[PDB]
Amino acid sequence: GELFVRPKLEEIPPADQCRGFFGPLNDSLKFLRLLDIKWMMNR
Amino acid sequence: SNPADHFRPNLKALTLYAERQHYVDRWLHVKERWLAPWYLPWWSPLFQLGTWYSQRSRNLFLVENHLSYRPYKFRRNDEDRNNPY
Amino acid sequence: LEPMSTWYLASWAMVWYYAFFFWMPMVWTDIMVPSFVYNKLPVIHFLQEKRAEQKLRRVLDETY
Amino acid sequence: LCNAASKVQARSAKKLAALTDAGIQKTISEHNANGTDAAVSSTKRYLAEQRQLFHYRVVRFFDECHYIISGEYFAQYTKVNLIWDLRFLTKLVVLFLIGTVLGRQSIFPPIDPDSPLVEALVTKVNPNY
Amino acid sequence: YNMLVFRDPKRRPQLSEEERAKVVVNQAEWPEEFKDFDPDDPYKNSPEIIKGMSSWNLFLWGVECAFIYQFYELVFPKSI
Amino acid sequence: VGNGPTFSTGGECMNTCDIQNAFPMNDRGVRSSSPFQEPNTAIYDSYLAWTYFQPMDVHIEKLPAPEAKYYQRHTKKPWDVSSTELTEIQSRKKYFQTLGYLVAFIYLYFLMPKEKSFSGLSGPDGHWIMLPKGRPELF
Amino acid sequence: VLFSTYRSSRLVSKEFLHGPVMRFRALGEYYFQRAWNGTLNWALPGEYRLYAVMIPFIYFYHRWHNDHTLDRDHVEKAMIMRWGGTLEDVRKLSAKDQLRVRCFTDIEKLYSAYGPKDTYLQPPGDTLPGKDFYR
Amino acid sequence: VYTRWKCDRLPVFQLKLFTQEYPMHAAVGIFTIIFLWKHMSHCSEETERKYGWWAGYPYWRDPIARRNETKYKQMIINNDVDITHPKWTGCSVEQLEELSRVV
Amino acid sequence: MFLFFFCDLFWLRLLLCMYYCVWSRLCFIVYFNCLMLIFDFLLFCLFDLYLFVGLCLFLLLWFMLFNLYSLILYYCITYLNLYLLFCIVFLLYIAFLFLFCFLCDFFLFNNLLVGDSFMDVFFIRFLLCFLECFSLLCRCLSTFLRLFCNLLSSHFLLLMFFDFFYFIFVFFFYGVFCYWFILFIFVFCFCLLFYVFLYLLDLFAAILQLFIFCNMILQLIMDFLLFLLFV
Amino acid sequence: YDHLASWGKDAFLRRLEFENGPLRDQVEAHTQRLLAERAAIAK
Amino acid sequence: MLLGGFVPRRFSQFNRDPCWMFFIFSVGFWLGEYPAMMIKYNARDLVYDPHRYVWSHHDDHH
Ligand SMILES: CCCCCCCCCCCCCCCCCC(=O)OC[C@H](COP(=O)([O-])OCC(O)COP(=O)([O-])OC[C@@H](COC(=O)CCCCCCCCCCCCCCCCC)OC(=O)CCCCCCCCCCCCCCCCC)OC(=O)CCCCCCCCCCCCCCCCC
Ligand SMILES: CCCCCCCCCCCCCCCCCC(=O)OC[C@H](COP(=O)([O-])OCC(O)COP(=O)([O-])OC[C@@H](COC(=O)CCCCCCCCCCCCCCCCC)OC(=O)CCCCCCCCCCCCCCCCC)OC(=O)CCCCCCCCCCCCCCCCC
Ligand SMILES: CCCCCCCCCCCCCCCCCC(=O)OC[C@H](COP(=O)([O-])OCC(O)COP(=O)([O-])OC[C@@H](COC(=O)CCCCCCCCCCCCCCCCC)OC(=O)CCCCCCCCCCCCCCCCC)OC(=O)CCCCCCCCCCCCCCCCC
Ligand SMILES: CCCCCCCCCCCCCCCCCC(=O)OC[C@H](COP(=O)([O-])OCC(O)COP(=O)([O-])OC[C@@H](COC(=O)CCCCCCCCCCCCCCCCC)OC(=O)CCCCCCCCCCCCCCCCC)OC(=O)CCCCCCCCCCCCCCCCC
Ligand SMILES: CCCCCCCCCCCCCCCCCC(=O)OC[C@H](COP(=O)([O-])OCC[N+](C)(C)C)OC(=O)CCCCCCCCCCCCCCCCC
Ligand SMILES: CCCCCCCCCCCCCCCCCC(=O)OC[C@H](COP(=O)([O-])OCC[N+](C)(C)C)OC(=O)CCCCCCCCCCCCCCCCC
Ligand SMILES: CCCCCCCC/C=C/CCCCCCCC(=O)OC[C@H](COP(=O)(O)OCCN)OC(=O)CCCCCCC/C=C/CCCCCCCC
Ligand SMILES: CCCCCCCC/C=C\CCCCCCCC(=O)O[C@H](COC(=O)CCCCCCC/C=C/CCCCCCCC)COP(=O)(O)OCCN
Repeated sequence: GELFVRPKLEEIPPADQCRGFFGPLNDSLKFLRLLDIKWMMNR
Repeated sequence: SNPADHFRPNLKALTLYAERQHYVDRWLHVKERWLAPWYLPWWSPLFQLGTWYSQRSRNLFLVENHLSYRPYKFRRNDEDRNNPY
Repeated sequence: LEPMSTWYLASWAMVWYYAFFFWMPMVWTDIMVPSFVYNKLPVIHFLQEKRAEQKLRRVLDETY
Repeated sequence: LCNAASKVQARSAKKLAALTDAGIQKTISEHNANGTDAAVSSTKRYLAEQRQLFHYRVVRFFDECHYIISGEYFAQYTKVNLIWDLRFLTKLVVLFLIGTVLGRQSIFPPIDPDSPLVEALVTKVNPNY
Repeated sequence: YNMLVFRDPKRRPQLSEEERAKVVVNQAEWPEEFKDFDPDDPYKNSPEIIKGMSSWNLFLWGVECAFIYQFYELVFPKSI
Repeated sequence: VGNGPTFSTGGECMNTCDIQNAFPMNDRGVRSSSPFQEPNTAIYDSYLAWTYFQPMDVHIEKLPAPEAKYYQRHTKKPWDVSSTELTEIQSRKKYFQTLGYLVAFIYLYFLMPKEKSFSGLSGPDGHWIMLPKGRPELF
Repeated sequence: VLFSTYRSSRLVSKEFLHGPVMRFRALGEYYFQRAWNGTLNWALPGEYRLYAVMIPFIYFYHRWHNDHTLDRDHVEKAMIMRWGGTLEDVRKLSAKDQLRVRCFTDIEKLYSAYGPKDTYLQPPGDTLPGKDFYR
Repeated sequence: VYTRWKCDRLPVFQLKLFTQEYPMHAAVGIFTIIFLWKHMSHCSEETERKYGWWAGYPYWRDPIARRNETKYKQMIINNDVDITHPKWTGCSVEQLEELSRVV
Repeated sequence: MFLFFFCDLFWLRLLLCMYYCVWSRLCFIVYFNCLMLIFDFLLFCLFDLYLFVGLCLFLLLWFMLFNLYSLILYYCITYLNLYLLFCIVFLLYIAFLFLFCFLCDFFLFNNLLVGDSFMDVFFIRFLLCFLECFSLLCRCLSTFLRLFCNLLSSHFLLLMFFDFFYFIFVFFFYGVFCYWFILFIFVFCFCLLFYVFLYLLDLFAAILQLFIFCNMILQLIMDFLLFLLFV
Repeated sequence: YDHLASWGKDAFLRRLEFENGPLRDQVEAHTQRLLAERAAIAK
Repeated sequence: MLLGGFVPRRFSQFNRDPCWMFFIFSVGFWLGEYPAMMIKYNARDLVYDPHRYVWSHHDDHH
């Protein structure tokens, strides 16, 4: 529809804010980010 | 039935038949004749375009190991569902 | 129904493929582009007349 | 049953008044004044003229035959004459076919006794027809 | 008027009533084909393409051709 | 006056078309059917309106012939083909194409038999092609 | 160098067959190059007389082809199947008999879905030959 | 001035049209043509009998059998095929002669 | 198997050669929208958005020469086959789709993921993306199916009605000379009315179907066009 | 268009020349007067 | 597009243009072929084929 402008480096939220299937995969669960498809979709 | 028969091409002139084996072999002979000369090296893109895909497809056919039976492509009768032969 | 058939589909489709690859260029060069050029002619004539009048007007306006 | 009759009469009267032919209007007025029928008078005049022109037709036929036989007709032959002759040929063919059908008094040829179609005649639903 | 889906084109008037009223009509200058010209019947006096060939004659010619087409095999049948 | 055609219109009314300004308007208020100035242009009303121009005998003050220097441009190139020459070429080509199509139409609809007849009295039943020849080792 | 890619490389003179070509173009242009002959996508012209001439001609030649090339096959099949199953058997009949058979086929065509069904369904007790007559 | 449609001859314009104007469409069309002739270019004898004839298959002369007979006769005569070979018959020549004398 | 046959356009080809050896203006186009994609001025597209005009015009001419003239009795629609129409629509639709895909701009497909960030990505947005990707191919299939079915149904109806009219006209006209003549005249008038109505309906429907056929292709093209604003 | 001269003018072409020729004003006046008279008679 | 051309006002005027002359000839053929079929196919001497029950298209298509 309309033109798409890529976000700036400062406009991209941090990875820790993203949520997985059950909950955020923060510290001690970072390596589970690779396996959680929903977390990757949300990211 | 009769109304359905109105929906056919009205200018059919001639029908020719040819076996897949025969014209495939003739095409291969033509391809060999044109790709044989020395002035067309095997590493040229033209030669590989002519040969590689055909080789790959034939290899895929040879490697096939299917648990089901594929009826012959050119049977005399392929309209009977309960007779694959 | 032959419209639902496939036993001579390739030869049947050759009619469309011949129309697309061999007859469309002839219709393109002989019928379509000529008609659209004919449609173009009047507006281009009008605009070029206006451009010539503009040139003459500018020629006159620079005199003093 | 009466309104329809009145409407038809009115329509035909309007159409009769509409025509702008001096001769037709004059004849209609004269016959209306005298109370006679114009159409029947026209028919009688036509038949009288045709009765008096029979030998004119014969003379014209012989003159036309001489004109055709002498070759003068083909000397000035044009495309219009070709069109007329094609029309003439078509009428001749259709008349020959109609004459054959009337002569045998049947649309189709009659079936011979030795033909295998005799059964069809025997198994007619209505022998009267 | 119409003949089936074919409608007779009609020329749009271009003169105003004031200008039109001042026009003097002189049919003596008109062609013989168009005298007492009627928009509802402009071809009433138009000449025939072939003298003596009526529309009914052509219609009947077609009817006779159809009869020949359907009846020729009844008089001159042919074998398979 | 003659019976020849004029600048093509496409069946369009120029008083309501999208390029109407390109067509001059005369005193009567009817836009021309062509880029030229037309005194007797008219509009006819069928299901759709269409503009018509009737050729007529009219005298126009003819400016004298200029010199060839001021209107001739000798920039012709080998690829260039003029519209007159193109019309000639296309006329001849279409004449021959029309004759060929006429012969094809007559043969197709009046002489060519349909293949695979039930009785076998007309048309071919088909046959095999590309059969091997002189290859005993093939069998 | 062998053949030119440009249409300007002429193969004939400008005056070759000028007369016949001009007659052909006169035939084409007289009715088509007119203001009221505005086509719809080049297929439907505006001139009424083009319809009046071309619809009958198209129907006529299509009908001739259908009657003499397409329906003839069905007619011959009916004749062969109903009178012996062989062409020689049909030819053993006379032209009049063949005419009768072909006209009955025409009757069947004209009824089609609305005619009586006794033309192809044998009523019980009918004495005419059945399907196993020639078998 | 130069234009492809007016200056080039028809074959040249055809190549230009399908190479610099509609190359993807030409590619897809060629793809589909290859597919059709690879998978939709065969018809069995039974299919021909069911649907291959305008008025129906004329069993009373069996044109398919005649066509195949001509095909096989031509192949045998041209390729010098010995149809009496044991592989075709499944038995030796002497056994074939014995069968001929028996029947 | 190789069948040799000919199209039913040879007379029309002859007429085209006769009547188009000289130039003529074209002012009426069945699908005019292929020529006017942009309606707001100062908007322009870097994509070749007018590439479809030539194919559209040729397709309209071809389909009109076949479908419109098929109303004449015994005229044959030579291409009337389901899979042949599938091939035609496949060519056009897949060619344009591959033109957009060869662009190698993945952001062009961002709009396939329907919805906003509020909607759950896996259970709502992804399923909508699946359905939309399915809907593109279904649009291709529906286009060709609609074109095939409309022609087939219209001509079946015409054939059946013509057969009925022939039957009653030939085998029941004698009632004009009988005492039940009014019934036959009523039936005959009804048949004439239905005849005219069917012909008008088919004439309108053929052109409408061609319009819709071209509109589907142009809609495919328009779904992926992006317009810049002149400054 | 000399090659068309032999064809002449048909009825429709003659009508167009008559209505749109130098006598166009007279024909227009006559036609409009006749139509007005017929409309008045109809009412 | 049905924009214009010669349009006969009534039957009698069809002979004022060659194209409409051909049209009225064709209309004559069209309408006159029906009476011919009435006469031919409702004839008294028309007889159904005795072997009509030997074979029918209904057998073949079934
Ligand atoms: C199998 C073999 C069998 C063989 C059997 C034997 C064969 C015969 C052998 C000889 C026998 C002895 C001789 C007998 C001769 C009799 C005839 C005779 O002399 O005639 C002269 C006689 C006039 O003589 P006249 O009185 O001295 O005349 C004085 C002037 O000369 C007057 O001059 P004119 O200027 O008036 O000239 C014109 C005049 C003279 O024209 C003629 O001479 C005509 C031709 C004469 C011969 C006719 C023979 C008829 C025999 C039967 C039919 C055979 C086919 C005939 C084909 C004719 C084609 C034109 O025209 C007419 O006569 C017109 C008649 C038709 C009138 C039409 C009006 C219809 C109105 C309907 C309105 C309905 C509204 C309902 C509303 C309801 C609301 C609830 O005319 C007639 O008798 C006319 C008879 C017409 C009968 C037609 C019947 C057709 C079939 C029924 C209709 C079916 C279709 C339509 C149905 C529609 C639904 C309702
Ligand atoms: C400066 C010199 C002055 C000399 C003055 C001389 C004056 C006197 C006259 C001289 C004598 C006459 C000269 C010829 C006149 C021809 C007619 C004419 O005037 O035309 C107008 C025009 C006159 O020339 P121009 O206007 O001055 O210049 C033309 C432009 O420069 C360029 O034109 P364009 O590019 O715009 O268009 C050319 C062409 C487009 O270009 C081509 O078509 C050329 C390429 C075509 C190739 C087709 C074959 C491909 C096969 C596959 C590939 C095979 C590869 C094999 C490899 C090796 C294998 C070992 O356009 C067309 O196709 C449309 C026109 C078609 C004409 C209609 C043809 C049929 C007429 C039938 C009438 C009779 C019916 C039957 C009657 C029966 C009665 C009972 O000529 C042409 O347009 C040329 C047409 C050429 C068509 C060739 C078609 C050949 C088809 C048969 C092939 C047979 C192969 C057999 C192989 C067997 C193997 C077993
Ligand atoms: C001397 C010529 C060059 C010699 C060779 C040179 C060196 C090699 C060149 C490149 C070879 C490519 C190899 C394959 C690459 C991948 C594609 C693929 O899968 O291919 C499958 C298969 C090849 O098989 P393969 O993979 O090599 O291995 C064999 C397998 O065992 C088979 O397994 P299968 O199950 O796939 O087998 C089924 C069947 C499957 O076969 C097919 O599906 C055949 C499809 C043909 C496609 C044609 C493409 C061009 C279309 C142009 C537009 C036409 C529009 C419609 C016109 C209709 C009316 C004519 O395969 C065959 O039997 C192959 C036979 C191929 C014969 C090709 C003959 C072309 C004739 C063109 C006629 C044009 C007439 C225009 C007249 C106009 C006049 C104005 O088909 C093709 O590759 C077809 C395209 C071949 C193009 C060859 C080069 C250009 C054409 C040169 C000859 C021109 C003759 C003109 C005669 C004019 C007479 C008037
Ligand atoms: C064994 C029996 C024989 C058969 C052998 C066959 C071998 C097959 C090999 C295997 C092939 C496998 C694949 C087959 C797939 C088929 C698919 C198919 O049919 O699709 C439907 C599809 C239907 O297309 P369409 O929409 O009908 O349009 C195509 C039409 O051709 C119309 O389209 P168009 O109008 O757009 O075309 C352009 C047209 C533009 O318009 C024109 O040029 C107008 C003319 C049109 C001609 C073409 C139409 C043909 C009409 C029917 C036949 C006409 C009468 C023939 C009379 C025969 C009498 C026995 O220009 C031309 O046609 C250029 C050629 C012009 C020739 C002019 C010759 C003039 C000679 C003058 C001589 C004067 C001598 C004077 C001496 C004086 C001495 C004192 O067909 C095609 O697309 C073409 C399929 C062709 C595939 C290639 C086949 C291989 C080549 C075979 C050539 C055989 C030559 C030897 C025959 C000898 C007699 C027995
Ligand atoms: C009565 C039954 C009715 C059934 C009706 C069923 C529907 C029929 C519909 C027919 C009409 C519509 C057809 C639309 C088109 C369909 C297209 C399609 O599916 O075709 C697929 C088919 C697939 O081909 P294939 O079937 O030969 O696949 C080979 C795969 N093996 C070897 C494993 C068997 O495509 C073709 O037929 C064309 C193949 C040649 C052209 C492409 C060559 C390049 C390939 C690139 C990848 C591989 C090589 C490496 C890269 C390149 C290196 C140089
Ligand atoms: C833009 C809109 C265009 C609308 C055009 C409207 C045309 C109106 C036609 C009125 C009736 C015409 C009757 C013709 C009779 C012919 C003789 C005959 O027997 O026919 C009977 C035939 C069939 O009648 P039938 O079915 O009763 O036949 C009976 C025959 N038996 C019993 C054996 C089965 O009539 C028709 O089929 C006529 C249908 C016409 C429908 C309109 C077609 C329009 C599309 C084609 C346009 C062509 C223009 C080409 C111009 C040049 C192009 C470059
Ligand atoms: C390149 C050939 C090299 C070998 C020598 C072969 C000579 C064979 C004898 C030829 C005698 C007749 C020649 C007639 C004139 C030919 C003129 C010509 O080539 O015109 C091409 C002209 C097309 O013209 P345009 O495309 O418009 O463009 C032309 C200008 N750019 O083609 C035609 O019209 C066809 C003319 C064919 C003539 C015959 C050609 C024969 C060629 C044979 C080569 C093979 C070797 C033969 C050896 C013969 C030994 C006895
Ligand atoms: C040599 C001919 C003489 C002509 C004289 C005709 C006089 C007839 C007067 C009575 C007619 C009505 C009779 C009513 C019953 C008819 C039944 C019927 O169909 O009869 C057929 C005869 O029918 C025909 O062959 C003719 C049918 C109708 C012919 C129509 C004639 C032309 C009509 C032109 C129409 C054009 C438009 C005009 C409109 C005007 C009216 C609205 C024979 O019947 P069977 O032998 O028992 O059955 C055969 C099946 N085994």
